[PDB]
Amino acid sequence: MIQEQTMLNVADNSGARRVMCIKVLGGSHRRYAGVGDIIKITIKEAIPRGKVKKGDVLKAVVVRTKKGVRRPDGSVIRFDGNACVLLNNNSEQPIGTRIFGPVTRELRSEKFMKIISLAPEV
Amino acid sequence: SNIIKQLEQEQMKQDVPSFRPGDTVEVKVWVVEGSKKRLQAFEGVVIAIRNRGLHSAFTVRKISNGEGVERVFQTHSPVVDSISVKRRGAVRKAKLYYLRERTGKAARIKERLN
Amino acid sequence: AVQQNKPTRSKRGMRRSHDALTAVTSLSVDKTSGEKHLRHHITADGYYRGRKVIA
Amino acid sequence: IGLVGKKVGMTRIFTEDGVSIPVTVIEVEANRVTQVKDLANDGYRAIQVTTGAKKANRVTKPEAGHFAKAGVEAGRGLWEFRLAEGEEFTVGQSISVELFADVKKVDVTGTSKGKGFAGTVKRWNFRTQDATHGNSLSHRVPGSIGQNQTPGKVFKGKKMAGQMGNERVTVQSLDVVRVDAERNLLLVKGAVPGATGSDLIVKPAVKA
Amino acid sequence: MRHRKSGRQLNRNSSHRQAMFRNMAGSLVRHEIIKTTLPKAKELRRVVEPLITLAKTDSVANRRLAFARTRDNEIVAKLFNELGPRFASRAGGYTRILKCGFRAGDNAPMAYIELVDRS
RNA sequence: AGGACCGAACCGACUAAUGUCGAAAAAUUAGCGGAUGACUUGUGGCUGGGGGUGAAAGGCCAAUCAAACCGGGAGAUAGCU
RNA sequence: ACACAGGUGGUCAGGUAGAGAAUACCAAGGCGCUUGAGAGAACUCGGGUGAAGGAACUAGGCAAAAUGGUGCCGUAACUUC
RNA sequence: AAUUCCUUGUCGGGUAAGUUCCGACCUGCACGAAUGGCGUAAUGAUGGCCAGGCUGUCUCCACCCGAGACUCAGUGAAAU
RNA sequence: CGAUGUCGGCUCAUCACAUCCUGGGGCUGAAGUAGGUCCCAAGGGUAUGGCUGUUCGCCAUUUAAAGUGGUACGCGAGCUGGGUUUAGAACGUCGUGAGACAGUUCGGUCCCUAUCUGCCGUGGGCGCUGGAGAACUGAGGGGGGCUGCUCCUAGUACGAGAGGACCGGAGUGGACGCAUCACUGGUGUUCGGGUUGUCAUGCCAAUGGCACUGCCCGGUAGCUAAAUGCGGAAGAGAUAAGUGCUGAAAGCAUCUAAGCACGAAACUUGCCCCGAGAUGAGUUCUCCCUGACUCCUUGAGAGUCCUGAAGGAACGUUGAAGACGACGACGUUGAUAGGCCGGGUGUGUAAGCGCAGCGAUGCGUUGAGCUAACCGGUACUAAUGAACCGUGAGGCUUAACCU
Ligand SMILES: [Mg+2]
Ligand SMILES: [Mg+2]
Ligand SMILES: [Mg+2]
Ligand SMILES: [Mg+2]
Ligand SMILES: [Mg+2]
Ligand SMILES: [Mg+2]
Ligand SMILES: [Mg+2]
Ligand SMILES: [Mg+2]
Ligand SMILES: [Mg+2]
Ligand SMILES: [Mg+2]
Ligand SMILES: [Mg+2]
Ligand SMILES: [Mg+2]
Ligand SMILES: [Mg+2]
Ligand SMILES: [Mg+2]
Ligand SMILES: [Mg+2]
Ligand SMILES: [Mg+2]
Ligand SMILES: [Mg+2]
Ligand SMILES: [Mg+2]
Ligand SMILES: [Mg+2]
Ligand SMILES: [Mg+2]
Ligand SMILES: [Mg+2]
Ligand SMILES: [Mg+2]
Ligand SMILES: [Mg+2]
Ligand SMILES: [Mg+2]
Ligand SMILES: [Mg+2]
Ligand SMILES: [Mg+2]
Ligand SMILES: [Mg+2]
Ligand SMILES: [Mg+2]
Ligand SMILES: [Mg+2]
Ligand SMILES: [Mg+2]
Ligand SMILES: [Mg+2]
Ligand SMILES: [Mg+2]
Ligand SMILES: [Mg+2]
Ligand SMILES: [Mg+2]
Ligand SMILES: [Mg+2]
Ligand SMILES: [Mg+2]
Ligand SMILES: [Mg+2]
Ligand SMILES: [Mg+2]
Ligand SMILES: [Mg+2]
Ligand SMILES: [Mg+2]
Ligand SMILES: [Mg+2]
Ligand SMILES: [Mg+2]
Ligand SMILES: [Mg+2]
Ligand SMILES: [Mg+2]
Ligand SMILES: [Mg+2]
Ligand SMILES: [Mg+2]
Ligand SMILES: [Mg+2]
Ligand SMILES: [Mg+2]
Ligand SMILES: [Mg+2]
Ligand SMILES: [Mg+2]
Ligand SMILES: [Mg+2]
Ligand SMILES: [Mg+2]
Ligand SMILES: [Mg+2]
Ligand SMILES: [Mg+2]
Ligand SMILES: [Mg+2]
Ligand SMILES: [Mg+2]
Ligand SMILES: [Mg+2]
Ligand SMILES: [Mg+2]
Ligand SMILES: [Mg+2]
Ligand SMILES: [Mg+2]
Ligand SMILES: [Mg+2]
Ligand SMILES: [Mg+2]
Ligand SMILES: [Mg+2]
Ligand SMILES: [Mg+2]
Ligand SMILES: [Mg+2]
Ligand SMILES: [Mg+2]
Ligand SMILES: [Mg+2]
Ligand SMILES: [Mg+2]
Ligand SMILES: [Mg+2]
Ligand SMILES: [Mg+2]
Ligand SMILES: [Mg+2]
Ligand SMILES: [Mg+2]
Ligand SMILES: [Mg+2]
Ligand SMILES: [Mg+2]
Ligand SMILES: [Mg+2]
Ligand SMILES: [Mg+2]
Ligand SMILES: [Mg+2]
Ligand SMILES: [Mg+2]
Ligand SMILES: [Mg+2]
Ligand SMILES: [Mg+2]
Ligand SMILES: [Mg+2]
Ligand SMILES: [Mg+2]
Ligand SMILES: [Mg+2]
Ligand SMILES: [Mg+2]
Ligand SMILES: [Mg+2]
Ligand SMILES: [Mg+2]
Ligand SMILES: [Mg+2]
Ligand SMILES: [Mg+2]
Ligand SMILES: [Mg+2]
Ligand SMILES: [Mg+2]
Ligand SMILES: [Mg+2]
Ligand SMILES: [Mg+2]
Ligand SMILES: [Mg+2]
Ligand SMILES: [Mg+2]
Ligand SMILES: [Mg+2]
Ligand SMILES: [Mg+2]
Ligand SMILES: [Mg+2]
Ligand SMILES: [Mg+2]
Ligand SMILES: [Mg+2]
Ligand SMILES: [Mg+2]
Ligand SMILES: [Mg+2]
Ligand SMILES: [Mg+2]
Ligand SMILES: [Mg+2]
Ligand SMILES: [Mg+2]
Ligand SMILES: [Mg+2]
Ligand SMILES: [Mg+2]
Ligand SMILES: [Mg+2]
Ligand SMILES: [Mg+2]
Ligand SMILES: [Mg+2]
Ligand SMILES: [Mg+2]
Ligand SMILES: [Mg+2]
Ligand SMILES: [Mg+2]
Ligand SMILES: [Mg+2]
Ligand SMILES: [Mg+2]
Ligand SMILES: [Mg+2]
Ligand SMILES: [Mg+2]
Ligand SMILES: [Mg+2]
Ligand SMILES: [Mg+2]
Ligand SMILES: [Mg+2]
Ligand SMILES: [Mg+2]
Ligand SMILES: [Mg+2]
Ligand SMILES: [Mg+2]
Ligand SMILES: [Mg+2]
Ligand SMILES: [Mg+2]
Ligand SMILES: [Mg+2]
Ligand SMILES: [Mg+2]
Ligand SMILES: [Mg+2]
Ligand SMILES: [Mg+2]
Ligand SMILES: [Mg+2]
Ligand SMILES: [Mg+2]
Ligand SMILES: [Mg+2]
Ligand SMILES: [Mg+2]
Ligand SMILES: [Mg+2]
Ligand SMILES: [Mg+2]
Ligand SMILES: [Mg+2]
Ligand SMILES: [Mg+2]
Ligand SMILES: [Mg+2]
Ligand SMILES: [Mg+2]
Ligand SMILES: [Mg+2]
Ligand SMILES: [Mg+2]
Ligand SMILES: [Mg+2]
Ligand SMILES: [Mg+2]
Ligand SMILES: [Mg+2]
Ligand SMILES: [Mg+2]
Ligand SMILES: [Mg+2]
Ligand SMILES: [Mg+2]
Ligand SMILES: [Mg+2]
Ligand SMILES: [Mg+2]
Ligand SMILES: [Mg+2]
Ligand SMILES: [Mg+2]
Ligand SMILES: [Mg+2]
Ligand SMILES: [Mg+2]
Ligand SMILES: [Mg+2]
Ligand SMILES: [Mg+2]
Ligand SMILES: [Mg+2]
Ligand SMILES: [Mg+2]
Ligand SMILES: [Mg+2]
Ligand SMILES: [Mg+2]
Ligand SMILES: [Mg+2]
Ligand SMILES: [Mg+2]
Ligand SMILES: [Mg+2]
Ligand SMILES: [Mg+2]
Ligand SMILES: [Mg+2]
Ligand SMILES: [Mg+2]
Ligand SMILES: [Mg+2]
Ligand SMILES: [Mg+2]
Ligand SMILES: [Mg+2]
Ligand SMILES: [Mg+2]
Ligand SMILES: [Mg+2]
Ligand SMILES: [Mg+2]
Ligand SMILES: [Mg+2]
Ligand SMILES: [Mg+2]
Ligand SMILES: [Mg+2]
Ligand SMILES: [Mg+2]
Ligand SMILES: [Mg+2]
Ligand SMILES: [Mg+2]
Ligand SMILES: [Mg+2]
Ligand SMILES: [Mg+2]
Ligand SMILES: [Mg+2]
Ligand SMILES: [Mg+2]
Ligand SMILES: [Mg+2]
Ligand SMILES: [Mg+2]
Ligand SMILES: [Mg+2]
Ligand SMILES: [Mg+2]
Ligand SMILES: [Mg+2]
Ligand SMILES: [Mg+2]
Ligand SMILES: [Mg+2]
Ligand SMILES: [Mg+2]
Ligand SMILES: [Mg+2]
Ligand SMILES: [Mg+2]
Ligand SMILES: [Mg+2]
Ligand SMILES: [Mg+2]
Ligand SMILES: [Mg+2]
Ligand SMILES: [Mg+2]
Ligand SMILES: [Mg+2]
Ligand SMILES: [Mg+2]
Ligand SMILES: [Mg+2]
Ligand SMILES: [Mg+2]
Ligand SMILES: [Mg+2]
Ligand SMILES: [Mg+2]
Ligand SMILES: [Mg+2]
Ligand SMILES: [Mg+2]
Ligand SMILES: [Mg+2]
Ligand SMILES: [Mg+2]
Ligand SMILES: [Mg+2]
Ligand SMILES: [Mg+2]
Ligand SMILES: [Mg+2]
Ligand SMILES: [Mg+2]
Ligand SMILES: [Mg+2]
Ligand SMILES: [Mg+2]
Ligand SMILES: [Mg+2]
Ligand SMILES: [Mg+2]
Ligand SMILES: [Mg+2]
Ligand SMILES: [Mg+2]
Ligand SMILES: [Mg+2]
Ligand SMILES: [Mg+2]
Ligand SMILES: [Mg+2]
Ligand SMILES: [Mg+2]
Ligand SMILES: [Mg+2]
Ligand SMILES: [Mg+2]
Ligand SMILES: [Mg+2]
Ligand SMILES: [Mg+2]
Ligand SMILES: [Mg+2]
Ligand SMILES: [Mg+2]
Ligand SMILES: [Mg+2]
Ligand SMILES: [Mg+2]
Ligand SMILES: [Mg+2]
Ligand SMILES: [Mg+2]
Ligand SMILES: [Mg+2]
Ligand SMILES: [Mg+2]
Ligand SMILES: [Mg+2]
Ligand SMILES: [Mg+2]
Ligand SMILES: [Mg+2]
Ligand SMILES: [Mg+2]
Ligand SMILES: [Mg+2]
Ligand SMILES: [Mg+2]
Ligand SMILES: [Mg+2]
Repeated sequence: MIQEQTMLNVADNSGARRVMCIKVLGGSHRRYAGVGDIIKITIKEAIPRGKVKKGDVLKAVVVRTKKGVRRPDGSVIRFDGNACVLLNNNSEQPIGTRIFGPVTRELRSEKFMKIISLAPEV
Repeated sequence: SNIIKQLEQEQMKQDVPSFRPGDTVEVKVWVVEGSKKRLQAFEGVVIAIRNRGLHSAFTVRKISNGEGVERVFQTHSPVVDSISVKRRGAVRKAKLYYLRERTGKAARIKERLN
Repeated sequence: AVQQNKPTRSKRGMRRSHDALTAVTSLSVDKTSGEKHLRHHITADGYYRGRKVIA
Repeated sequence: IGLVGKKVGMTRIFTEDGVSIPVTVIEVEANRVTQVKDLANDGYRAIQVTTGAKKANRVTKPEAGHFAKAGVEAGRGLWEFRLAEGEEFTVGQSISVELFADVKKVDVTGTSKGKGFAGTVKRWNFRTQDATHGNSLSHRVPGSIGQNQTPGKVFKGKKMAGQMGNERVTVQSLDVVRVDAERNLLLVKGAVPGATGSDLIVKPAVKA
Repeated sequence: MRHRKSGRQLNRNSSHRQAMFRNMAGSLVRHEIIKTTLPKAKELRRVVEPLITLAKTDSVANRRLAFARTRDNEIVAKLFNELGPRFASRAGGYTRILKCGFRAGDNAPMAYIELVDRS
């Protein structure tokens, strides 16, 4: 359950260490993102050698959440940290070459088929 | 009521293996890649068990690559293929939510062996 | 708060119409002793349904 | 037409592909017809039904005679359904749950659960005023209820605190799952109004 | 709204309400008959009648539980020795309510509560 | 050693809520400042109204203060209501 | 002005834990506060808990939450040393 | 600038975005040297701003525990 | 002026149309896409943040859109008090000075238990013309009306190319509403456990008290949202703007003067709720009362012995109903509540004793004990025989009329 002012750890290796959600996209008065929704990001902490510098506004996808993801069967998949993968605003597609940690099945929405191939689990 | 209890008792799979909380369980799970039908593994420590008959469930915690994962399985679902037990923990609590705050050496648990 | 100008005898009456409390009109009779009391309550002497309850 | 039936909790049906569809268990006993109203007498075409069973005492003479007219047993309560021109039924006929075997979706009507004297926060989804930052004795109150001199008045249909629930409500187009003929049940997807034991007027979906 | 709930608050906090039943349950067993307010009498049934069941099986753990409740070794002695075997054949319903009008000083609906024996 | 430090008694009165025909004509509840000194307090003195006193706010001088209170001039005066 | 949750100087200072006249529970001794009985709506007051987020609230982190003890290790710019 | 009117001056820092803040520029409407000027450590229930931690402050309210409110008996006001 | 509380914000709104989006159209310097303007259209919708007291404004990022206004520049007996207008103090400035300045700067009590109108709920009375219990009908009133993007049509029409549809259809979102608690969770001072201090039951052990539930860990039912179902519709009637057909007046022409069609989220229905106090008080169904007498100003008069029905109320046990009334279930020809029994659940291996240990403790009996509101049973306790109100065949005038 991600929203404005939610800080996120970054799953991919684009450069950013910690980011912050400045907006949830895809509708007016939209409260939350999660599961595999697009959000707008600002970079609050970045490594020196990364592709993206600090204080840069760009898009992202929420890959992991603490509140979790509900299945069709009634089961739920939670995690121990809110996490996202950074994207290239207009182009979309992931910036980083590789993704650390697991990512859920509900991310399988084509456009993100690049993201699932790189991820190690699920 | 009897009308509900009759509807619950027919659906329940009558061969669930007994496991306690603190058991290192390996759940097999049916997953679907569009047309395919695979059996995923999910090995991890059982943190909580909810018994409500048909509505029963249990939380499996797995410290996978990177960060921890926590999966609630609906025991009587047809997605759950099988629930094998690897180890049995010598814990004396029903719910093991304190293991969320621990990691690595602190998070490990004593073995039952009785 | 505060009335703009005073109500009447009439209004005051009209409000009190419902304040009138009703009577019982439903007194029991004890089988043995023949004493009057409320329904499902014990008698003054100490009876209930033709049997001695309390001295 | 429609049938009357008591709510008997909720369960979930696990479909073989995976999905655990949440279902309401409605027991729908032999709904038996007490009166057939028609255009000659009544000015409209309809059937009055009954179900369950009262004890031989709690039913009064006026009601018990009404049942002797038809010949049926004194079922608890009475309900009516409007006929859709083509269909025609007889007095003392016993309608069963098999009427819902063909249909896909159903409107379930019932009596919603009584919440009592509810506030504007709960009843009308009003936003509570600032919990602190100076606030004095007005956290969950409605606030303003009108303008000033102009209306010199509160408008009718103003959202205010009052009786919430315990009202007849209709959840429309609930998808039927299973029609247990033998046990006399009607499993519908989702949740229907009222608590376990409350009466549910089920009928086919008007929004087709 | 309190749907499906149980236990009367009786205009008291929890620790008080649990104590005043511990006293009154102790008093009922000693004297075998009590005058109290109709709801207090009704809610005394929920406390006392479980002590009489516990008192049927005389042993140790049950004595220690029945002492953990009540907190008077006298009442635990009147249970088990007397009221345990005396209510052996009877399956529940050890106590009886009898309404006895109203309280003079405040018009509270009074009610006698007693054990079903007094012989 | 200290107009030193933390912190009860004691002295204060920064914030908030409650109270606002109050429990109270200034308080209560939770935090708050000083707490061996320019400290605080008991008992008795002294200073009197254009006067006192004032680490100075026109503060305080018996719930009254940019001139107290009580009696008197006195039924002041009022082109005002 | 009241049988008014205020104000009022000195003296006596038991046990256990504690640095302690703090605090907790007790002793001696004293009291349960002069309307009660029900019910268990909104709403107000005083509190407790809270999924995910974590100042996005607001004039302002107001208010809550949080930190907190003892011993030891360690502790920067600046400095009137 | 507790002083700046035009004014949210212009540039820089911080922020995704800063009429506030911090650093600088002088075009000081109308600073300025004991009605003191400029500095400066320490101190402050002081004014302004930022960060961490923490939180029902909020997104967005939910339940629970007491005291009233509500009903019954007794006593019984007030402003207008 | 013997007081009409002045900015801004919050909460709550409501109307206007001079429409910001969505809907329908004309022209276009309209190839398509996208516009430009204009016409009809007020059904529904219409940001979150940074700065500042701000309204406004600029800026960042969304959105289909981020409409302009009225409503005491809506709303302080609803909240706040940042601003502006008390007393303190300071800066600049003006004044010899007291002081002064929409110049600035720091600090600075926001009272009221609701009589009436109004509004949201909820009852008692009487009425509706014998009484009673049910089930409807519907006059009338209210609710609801948001919309993205993805794919399909189709890379089709259109276009040198790049680009790229209308018209239909399907899917899945957001927001909003209704319901519910099966799931995921929250809560859970009435369930279980650990454990700090101290006091108690003589003491050990084992309990309990108090410490904010002492502090915590879990958690049944219930209530619940972040959880899971469902909803806005297709359909029709009459139209707005507009497009037409035939066709004069006016040999023609021209959408109209006769006649005949289309035409939008608007309007009337359709969907949901309330609803015969709809005094115009409707219908259907069933049930119950079929006894005497006197009395006078012989009247729908007033009486008297008897009878008391259907039914209701009262009382009791009560409820997933409820402030109180009310509403629903049950009252021994009985599962209404409590208990009791058996589960289920929850906690997590009670107590005693036994053993290993120097001791703490560890096992063993033992997934034990204890288990609130859960479920299924069970008359063991309490729901009493009765009383009580409610009556005695129901006006007049006609008309259709059966013997
Ligand atoms: Mg930047
Ligand atoms: Mg979702
Ligand atoms: Mg939990
Ligand atoms: Mg007047
Ligand atoms: Mg009255
Ligand atoms: Mg009878
Ligand atoms: Mg009845
Ligand atoms: Mg009924
Ligand atoms: Mg209810
Ligand atoms: Mg709400
Ligand atoms: Mg809701
Ligand atoms: Mg709000
Ligand atoms: Mg205030
Ligand atoms: Mg107020
Ligand atoms: Mg408050
Ligand atoms: Mg106040
Ligand atoms: Mg108020
Ligand atoms: Mg008030
Ligand atoms: Mg007007
Ligand atoms: Mg008027
Ligand atoms: Mg659908
Ligand atoms: Mg109950
Ligand atoms: Mg309660
Ligand atoms: Mg009380
Ligand atoms: Mg306690
Ligand atoms: Mg006695
Ligand atoms: Mg007595
Ligand atoms: Mg108990
Ligand atoms: Mg028990
Ligand atoms: Mg037993
Ligand atoms: Mg000194
Ligand atoms: Mg000092
Ligand atoms: Mg100091
Ligand atoms: Mg100090
Ligand atoms: Mg003290
Ligand atoms: Mg004080
Ligand atoms: Mg003060
Ligand atoms: Mg204080
Ligand atoms: Mg202090
Ligand atoms: Mg200090
Ligand atoms: Mg001095
Ligand atoms: Mg002194
Ligand atoms: Mg003094
Ligand atoms: Mg002094
Ligand atoms: Mg003197
Ligand atoms: Mg003198
Ligand atoms: Mg003189
Ligand atoms: Mg002084
Ligand atoms: Mg002055
Ligand atoms: Mg005086
Ligand atoms: Mg003064
Ligand atoms: Mg003078
Ligand atoms: Mg003179
Ligand atoms: Mg005079
Ligand atoms: Mg007193
Ligand atoms: Mg003092
Ligand atoms: Mg003295
Ligand atoms: Mg001495
Ligand atoms: Mg000791
Ligand atoms: Mg001491
Ligand atoms: Mg003390
Ligand atoms: Mg002691
Ligand atoms: Mg004593
Ligand atoms: Mg009292
Ligand atoms: Mg309460
Ligand atoms: Mg609170
Ligand atoms: Mg509260
Ligand atoms: Mg808890
Ligand atoms: Mg929280
Ligand atoms: Mg959390
Ligand atoms: Mg943080
Ligand atoms: Mg912070
Ligand atoms: Mg902010
Ligand atoms: Mg911050
Ligand atoms: Mg600000
Ligand atoms: Mg602001
Ligand atoms: Mg604070
Ligand atoms: Mg605190
Ligand atoms: Mg520490
Ligand atoms: Mg430390
Ligand atoms: Mg220590
Ligand atoms: Mg050092
Ligand atoms: Mg540094
Ligand atoms: Mg240096
Ligand atoms: Mg410093
Ligand atoms: Mg020096
Ligand atoms: Mg300076
Ligand atoms: Mg200066
Ligand atoms: Mg400036
Ligand atoms: Mg920058
Ligand atoms: Mg700048
Ligand atoms: Mg700010
Ligand atoms: Mg500067
Ligand atoms: Mg000049
Ligand atoms: Mg100067
Ligand atoms: Mg000089
Ligand atoms: Mg000078
Ligand atoms: Mg100076
Ligand atoms: Mg200076
Ligand atoms: Mg300095
Ligand atoms: Mg100081
Ligand atoms: Mg400060
Ligand atoms: Mg500061
Ligand atoms: Mg910083
Ligand atoms: Mg930083
Ligand atoms: Mg308390
Ligand atoms: Mg009170
Ligand atoms: Mg009663
Ligand atoms: Mg009274
Ligand atoms: Mg008077
Ligand atoms: Mg006047
Ligand atoms: Mg305003
Ligand atoms: Mg705003
Ligand atoms: Mg608003
Ligand atoms: Mg128009
Ligand atoms: Mg215009
Ligand atoms: Mg067109
Ligand atoms: Mg409108
Ligand atoms: Mg209209
Ligand atoms: Mg319409
Ligand atoms: Mg805001
Ligand atoms: Mg900020
Ligand atoms: Mg300001
Ligand atoms: Mg405006
Ligand atoms: Mg404007
Ligand atoms: Mg202006
Ligand atoms: Mg604007
Ligand atoms: Mg703005
Ligand atoms: Mg923009
Ligand atoms: Mg933009
Ligand atoms: Mg954009
Ligand atoms: Mg756009
Ligand atoms: Mg636009
Ligand atoms: Mg105007
Ligand atoms: Mg205004
Ligand atoms: Mg206003
Ligand atoms: Mg007003
Ligand atoms: Mg202010
Ligand atoms: Mg001044
Ligand atoms: Mg001169
Ligand atoms: Mg001025
Ligand atoms: Mg000024
Ligand atoms: Mg200022
Ligand atoms: Mg100021
Ligand atoms: Mg201050
Ligand atoms: Mg202030
Ligand atoms: Mg203040
Ligand atoms: Mg204030
Ligand atoms: Mg106010
Ligand atoms: Mg009214
Ligand atoms: Mg209403
Ligand atoms: Mg009525
Ligand atoms: Mg009635
Ligand atoms: Mg009547
Ligand atoms: Mg008639
Ligand atoms: Mg008739
Ligand atoms: Mg009739
Ligand atoms: Mg009738
Ligand atoms: Mg109508
Ligand atoms: Mg309508
Ligand atoms: Mg409407
Ligand atoms: Mg759409
Ligand atoms: Mg394509
Ligand atoms: Mg092409
Ligand atoms: Mg395409
Ligand atoms: Mg078209
Ligand atoms: Mg179109
Ligand atoms: Mg279009
Ligand atoms: Mg279409
Ligand atoms: Mg709305
Ligand atoms: Mg919703
Ligand atoms: Mg359940
Ligand atoms: Mg217990
Ligand atoms: Mg212990
Ligand atoms: Mg002892
Ligand atoms: Mg004792
Ligand atoms: Mg001892
Ligand atoms: Mg012990
Ligand atoms: Mg032991
Ligand atoms: Mg304890
Ligand atoms: Mg004690
Ligand atoms: Mg104590
Ligand atoms: Mg305390
Ligand atoms: Mg702690
Ligand atoms: Mg928890
Ligand atoms: Mg739970
Ligand atoms: Mg759903
Ligand atoms: Mg249409
Ligand atoms: Mg049409
Ligand atoms: Mg038409
Ligand atoms: Mg022609
Ligand atoms: Mg639509
Ligand atoms: Mg339409
Ligand atoms: Mg459409
Ligand atoms: Mg209809
Ligand atoms: Mg209808
Ligand atoms: Mg209806
Ligand atoms: Mg309604
Ligand atoms: Mg209704
Ligand atoms: Mg009605
Ligand atoms: Mg009627
Ligand atoms: Mg008629
Ligand atoms: Mg006669
Ligand atoms: Mg006559
Ligand atoms: Mg008569
Ligand atoms: Mg008679
Ligand atoms: Mg009678
Ligand atoms: Mg008869
Ligand atoms: Mg009867
Ligand atoms: Mg009868
Ligand atoms: Mg009747
Ligand atoms: Mg009851
Ligand atoms: Mg009543
Ligand atoms: Mg009734
Ligand atoms: Mg009966
Ligand atoms: Mg039962
Ligand atoms: Mg039976
Ligand atoms: Mg057993
Ligand atoms: Mg279990
Ligand atoms: Mg063990
Ligand atoms: Mg053991
Ligand atoms: Mg134990
Ligand atoms: Mg044992
Ligand atoms: Mg043990
Ligand atoms: Mg052995
Ligand atoms: Mg040994
Ligand atoms: Mg040794
Ligand atoms: Mg087991
Ligand atoms: Mg067990
Ligand atoms: Mg039990
Ligand atoms: Mg039972
Ligand atoms: Mg019985
Ligand atoms: Mg039987
Ligand atoms: Mg019997
Ligand atoms: Mg007669
Ligand atoms: Mg007849
Ligand atoms: Mg006749």
